[PDB]
Amino acid sequence: AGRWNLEGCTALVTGGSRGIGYGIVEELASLGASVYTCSRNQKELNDCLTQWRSKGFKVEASVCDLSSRSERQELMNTVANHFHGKLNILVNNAGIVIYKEAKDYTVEDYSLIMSINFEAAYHLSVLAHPFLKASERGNVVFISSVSGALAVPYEAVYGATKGAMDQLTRCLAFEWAKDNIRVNGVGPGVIATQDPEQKENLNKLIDRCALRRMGEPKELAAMVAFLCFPAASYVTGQIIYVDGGLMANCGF
Repeated sequence: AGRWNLEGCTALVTGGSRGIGYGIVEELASLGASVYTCSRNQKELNDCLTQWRSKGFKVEASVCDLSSRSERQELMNTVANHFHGKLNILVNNAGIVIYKEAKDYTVEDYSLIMSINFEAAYHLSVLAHPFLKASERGNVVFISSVSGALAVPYEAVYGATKGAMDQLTRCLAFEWAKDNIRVNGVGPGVIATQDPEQKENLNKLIDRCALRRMGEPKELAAMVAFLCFPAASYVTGQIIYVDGGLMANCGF
């Protein structure tokens, strides 16, 4: 790739059929990357491919259920073949939230959120490893959240999964250094992708931003792409927040 671009870089973005992931797929594609992404919705992915290839983006996508170990293993094989065994980038963007107090979560709830938020990311990171190391210039960008480090309503368990992800990110930056793989995390705040109380809770977050507004999917994606540029060669083991200043606030 060029210093400030991703020309010739193959990337896998998990969960790129909409919102943030969608923004990340367009962002990396528009910088010359051939992106492979997936989701559960058969119909939504094909509408994405419609628009992506319409803007000229070099993409590819299949349906996936990242809650399944076999589905994840199958995915890597499928993508590892699509790129011929060389993967430059891996964006662990997939995740879900179950709005319930920590004391209301059921076993089915916990197991499901843990599976998609952390285990699925961890697992696809290990599977991707041989190909990232074989790419000569590998990069893993975990999509975390401000919720992974600071308390947000009905996100006690969603935060736990992100806190484990952040720590795994730091550790992999060290463990996979010898394979020329840089591992970083990007924690979004409120990104513009109902219930009276959730409306206010969403309002409290925008209100606590310096910019006093939600971000756009391309604003978070700009940071992911960058971390993949050859220019960011010395950046690794970091959790960088794209949040309009939310993380740094207290009394504003």
